[PDB]
Amino acid sequence: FEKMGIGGLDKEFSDIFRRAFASRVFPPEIVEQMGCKHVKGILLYGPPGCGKTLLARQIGKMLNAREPKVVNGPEILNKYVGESEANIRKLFADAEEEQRRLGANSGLHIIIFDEIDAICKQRGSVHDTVVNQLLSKIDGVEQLNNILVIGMTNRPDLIDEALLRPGRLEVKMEIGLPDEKGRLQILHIHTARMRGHQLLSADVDIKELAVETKNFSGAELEGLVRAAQSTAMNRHIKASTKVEVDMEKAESLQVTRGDFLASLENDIKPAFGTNQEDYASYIMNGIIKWGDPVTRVLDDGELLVQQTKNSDRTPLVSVLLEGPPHSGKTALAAKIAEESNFPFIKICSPDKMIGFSETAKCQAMKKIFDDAYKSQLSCVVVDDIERLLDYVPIGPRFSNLVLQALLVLLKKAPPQGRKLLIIGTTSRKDVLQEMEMLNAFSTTIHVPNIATGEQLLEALELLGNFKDKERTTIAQQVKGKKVWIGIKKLLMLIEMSLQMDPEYRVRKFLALLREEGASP
Amino acid sequence: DWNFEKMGIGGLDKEFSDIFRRAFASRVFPPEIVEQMGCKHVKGILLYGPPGCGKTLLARQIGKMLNAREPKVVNGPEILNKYVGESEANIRKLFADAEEEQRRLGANSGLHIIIFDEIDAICKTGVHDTVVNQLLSKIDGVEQLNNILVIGMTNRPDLIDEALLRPGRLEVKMEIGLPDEKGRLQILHIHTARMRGHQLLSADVDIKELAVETKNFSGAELEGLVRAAQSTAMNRHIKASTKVEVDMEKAESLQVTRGDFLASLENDIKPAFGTNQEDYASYIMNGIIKWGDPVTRVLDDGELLVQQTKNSDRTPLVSVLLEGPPHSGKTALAAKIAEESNFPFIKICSPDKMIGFSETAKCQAMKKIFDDAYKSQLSCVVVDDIERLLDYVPIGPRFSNLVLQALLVLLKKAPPQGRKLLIIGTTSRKDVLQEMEMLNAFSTTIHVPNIATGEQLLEALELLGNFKDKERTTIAQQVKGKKVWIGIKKLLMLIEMSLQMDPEYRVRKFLALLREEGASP
Amino acid sequence: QEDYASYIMNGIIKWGDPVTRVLDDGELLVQQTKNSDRTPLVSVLLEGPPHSGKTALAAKIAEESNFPFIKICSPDKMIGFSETAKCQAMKKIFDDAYKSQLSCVVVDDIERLLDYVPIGPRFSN
Ligand SMILES: Nc1ncnc2c1ncn2[C@@H]1O[C@H](COP(=O)(O)OP(=O)(O)OP(=O)(O)O)[C@@H](O)[C@H]1O
Ligand SMILES: Nc1ncnc2c1ncn2[C@@H]1O[C@H](COP(=O)(O)OP(=O)(O)OP(=O)(O)O)[C@@H](O)[C@H]1O
Ligand SMILES: Nc1ncnc2c1ncn2[C@@H]1O[C@H](COP(=O)(O)OP(=O)(O)OP(=O)(O)O)[C@@H](O)[C@H]1O
Ligand SMILES: Nc1ncnc2c1ncn2[C@@H]1O[C@H](COP(=O)(O)OP(=O)(O)OP(=O)(O)O)[C@@H](O)[C@H]1O
Ligand SMILES: Nc1ncnc2c1ncn2[C@@H]1O[C@H](COP(=O)(O)OP(=O)(O)O)[C@@H](O)[C@H]1O
Repeated sequence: FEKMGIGGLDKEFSDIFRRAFASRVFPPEIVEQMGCKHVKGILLYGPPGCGKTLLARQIGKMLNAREPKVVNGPEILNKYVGESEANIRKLFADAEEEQRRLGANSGLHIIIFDEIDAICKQRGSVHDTVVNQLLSKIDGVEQLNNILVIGMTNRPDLIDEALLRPGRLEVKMEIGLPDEKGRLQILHIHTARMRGHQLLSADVDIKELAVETKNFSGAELEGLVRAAQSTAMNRHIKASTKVEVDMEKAESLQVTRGDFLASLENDIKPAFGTNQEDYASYIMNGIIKWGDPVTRVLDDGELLVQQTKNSDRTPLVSVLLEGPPHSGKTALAAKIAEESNFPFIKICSPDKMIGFSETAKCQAMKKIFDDAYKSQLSCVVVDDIERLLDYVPIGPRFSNLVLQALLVLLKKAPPQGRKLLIIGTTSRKDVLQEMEMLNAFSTTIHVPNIATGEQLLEALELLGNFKDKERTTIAQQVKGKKVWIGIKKLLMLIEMSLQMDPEYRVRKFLALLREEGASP
Repeated sequence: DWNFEKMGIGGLDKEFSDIFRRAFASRVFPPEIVEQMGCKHVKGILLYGPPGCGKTLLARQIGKMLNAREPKVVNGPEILNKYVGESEANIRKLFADAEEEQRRLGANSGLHIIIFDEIDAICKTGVHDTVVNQLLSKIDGVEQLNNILVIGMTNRPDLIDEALLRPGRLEVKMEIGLPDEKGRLQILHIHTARMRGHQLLSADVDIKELAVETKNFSGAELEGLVRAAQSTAMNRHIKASTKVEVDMEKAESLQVTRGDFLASLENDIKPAFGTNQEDYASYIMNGIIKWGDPVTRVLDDGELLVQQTKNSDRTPLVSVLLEGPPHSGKTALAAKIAEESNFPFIKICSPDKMIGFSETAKCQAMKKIFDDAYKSQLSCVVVDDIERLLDYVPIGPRFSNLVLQALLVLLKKAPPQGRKLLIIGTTSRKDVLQEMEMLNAFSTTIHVPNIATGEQLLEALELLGNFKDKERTTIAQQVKGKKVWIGIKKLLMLIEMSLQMDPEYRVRKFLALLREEGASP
Repeated sequence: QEDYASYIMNGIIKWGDPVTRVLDDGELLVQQTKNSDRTPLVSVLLEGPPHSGKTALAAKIAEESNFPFIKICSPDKMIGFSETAKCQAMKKIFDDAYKSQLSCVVVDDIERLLDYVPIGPRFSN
């Protein structure tokens, strides 16, 4: 990476050079005396968009190798019986034909294979013949000494065992997310062109931009720069169409300047970063304090967050919130997850799986947990543990496969020294206990309802929407009667009651409240 | 001109503004501005949309507008030839002028505009893929070009090959949306300017009335309607059709009467989609009669809840349930409430259209309906006979789980952004729904009562219209001093059945049938 | 070597006699299976109250056996599998122990493999 200039995988490339390229830098006479052979392939897996192609391009260029070739995943698979092995054989055919002309002078024809998962046969849950031909061409009755295979993937656990035996693809490597220095380096390579012509502004602080970004991948920063320049062009056009003063201010306005900040929070939506639209959808009207239970729940959540942050013996921590229906459990869980300031946070709600079968839901949950396993910190929030299972009181009836997928994923530990936090939300804890799911968790929390008349009056006053005389009359009417109302139901009832003529407003609200239940 | 209406087309103005912003903005600035830092010159445009929505005219008018050479237009897959290599030679022949201009005039080269009619035909086995690769190499190969513009038009956007959709080859994609009411007004105005010029049109035709009546029409459909009305008007002159032809030339005086247009549109053209009719007269038939107080209360409650969902802020989702005993007239009331709502998007999902579909098909259809409702700004959807939507049988009991789960999840999914919604459901087995734990999802419920008192029965019978004072008095002699329990639909069926006897036995048969149907809860 | 390190985390604590008794029984079983000739196949079942450390003891015994072939068949590697896939995987894992002079296969969490659930009951036949 000294010659490449691009930074981010210097240690990885040094290690890979040691692993394989050590044989390419040595007295050739001792190399001949070696009597050994060279490798036949390698593998590279990691998060998407981490520049797994630039690595191959630069490494191939470094050793003065022939032109590379790129093959995508869904480039071979076809429904026809005999139209899959054709491309696999064709790719090796060109190397085979030229082997005769040189024989011993043949140079390495470095190539790139992308998304090996497409042809791999490991879908136990793509045919089972393409990989046989691939392995045979890689090695068979005849051995080819002028080939090399470089692969790419994001699901390393789905590759077949036969494709990693010592005869072929006997090495592996991983590509990880960069840190602040990596983001600084990336921002120094996708923006130097603007600096060359003095388009950038001195006010743009690269360190501030790097600090603001948390888990941006390689493509995210380039996209942010592109959007920032687009916004600068839009501002320039707005100024031009607004008023004409100089006719040379266009060049000065072409400067990106401080639009990077706006582009950060408006033009880029990282997949591994925090999401604001989920908060907007779930915590809609905002948290309004009306009692001590909210404070108790928040304190417990903060304590659990601290415990998971500062633990070494227990990398896995799981909590569970429960309460009566319409008590507002989702919002509190969303708030707790948000206020953790973790890098990775996702919500696996069931509203995104309308009409799916059991297998699709299992795959979705597995994918979400696999993504969570990557970052150095994670906080997954399972929304409804009673709608994923498809539970109906009649019967009873439910799905066993999802139950198992959940029961096994609440005890697995991350790899090496990574962390994780699993939050849950339910309303029928009794059936969960009946199903033996109540012991897999580590702690339980409660969320009570508005139960006291004074609490209801205080909550209504905080919400306002009623005048002094009306509120006093309401307080007079409630007296010592029983109160068992829900927050969501409370808001809905208030809104419905406030929809008629001003003369009859308290009357209808009181009638609806009384008609409702008054006991657990 | 930038009016976008000086041409012979209209309806899509915002898209015209967007294409003007994104296409010709760079060219307007002098070359000094471009040379300062350069720009991504665009040489790719694709157009699509509902079939026959005026896509072809946009390309022609855009080509005529720009001050450049005449664009080349190819009518579909005319490139293919019997021999080998002819297709590649033909496709190469198109770019010769561009290469010559790039070589000679360099940067200061006149723009080249290329029209591809039915690009989907050629781009989507050896010949076809070779031609596709040749096009891909020519458009973006070793030597770049910046004096070419290629525009393709299709009606199947999902068939265009992925390799051709990458940036740098097809950068601007346009969808031709349905014309609005103002677009329809403009279409009608420009489709009859000739007659007004010669003032041969009858004053009985109100263009605004046609615009209001017409809904979900393409421009070609409007033109066909106009021509069908023209033919209907012309028929009035010709007289002989079975014998040798003879025409009433002397009559002349050609006029376009409203009756001709109405008759033509009645049985000549019908829109492919957007036909929300034939159900507002099918589900609600025989009208709504005021046989007692309850109907007024139900209608008032429906109107109040509709108003609530109209102008609320923190309640973007409202649901109602109309329960009651069978044959009580539930579907008719729901249809009437929906009609009186008067919303942009309305649709009724009923099982009559899913006779034989399995669980997955029902789930997919419901999801499609609800997504369509999601799209528009605000809408009200209704569902009828839930117990039939999820096949239910008392024995066992037996039912389906996929449909129940899909329905349960879809009554609490907030609509995108600030849009609104309204859901109304119907059923007659409230107990089962409550036991399934679905009644807690619905927000409020209403009751639809039966005909209980004899006075109500007499009022309904008089309002419907039948029997007479003497027969009515005889009926009241026995029915007034008692209690009754019957539904309106059953009452209509019984009246119709008993009306088929002899004059002196109708009343006795009706009373016997009423005694047969007598019961109570 | 990674399996033993992963399944055993905080080592073994000698907090009583039962640990020694269990380890002695395991050693006796290992000796019997290595020496005898009329009983080439042996089996043993470990059970107890939940959260008592059974898998750890099984792994420790297996590592102390000093056999040439050792393997562990856990369920967490089979998330989302169907019944046929599980049967094929288990058969493959077992069929690799017939091609060596000695073997020791550990099957753990049987109740999870069979897909048990108190309601019903339900499981894979
Ligand atoms: N102090 C509060 N605690 C909880 N929720 C509150 C509070 N103040 C306001 N809310 C509102 O409560 C709503 C959260 O309830 P939510 O819609 O998530 O119900 P829920 O508990 O998931 O119920 P169910 O799953 O039965 O529908 C949010 O709209 C939030 O605005
Ligand atoms: N939205 C519209 N506004 C105005 N006129 C329209 C519209 N849609 C269609 N038309 C009319 O349609 C007629 C021709 O339509 P169109 O351009 O689709 O024809 P075409 O070339 O046969 O189409 P296609 O390529 O889809 O087969 C023109 O008279 C045009 O006035
Ligand atoms: N005020 C009214 N309300 C309802 N129906 C009325 C009224 N006046 C007359 N009718 C007649 O009663 C009919 C009721 O039939 P409808 O199919 O709507 O009942 P329904 O309860 O849906 O039947 P089912 O539930 O068994 O399908 C109306 O279609 C109409 O013919
Ligand atoms: N003497 C011991 N016997 C057993 N486990 C011990 C002993 N000393 C320490 N441990 C700890 O026991 C833990 C292993 O117990 P583990 O939770 O796997 O038990 P289990 O019975 O297999 O559980 P599960 O029922 O959840 O499958 C390891 O962390 C190890 O540190
Ligand atoms: N470590 C890195 N340093 C500089 N640029 C990077 C890096 N990783 C990714 N990029 C940028 O991301 C863009 C696309 O990366 P790509 O090769 O698609 O990643 P992947 O191999 O994961 O698909 C490239 O143009 C490259 O400039």
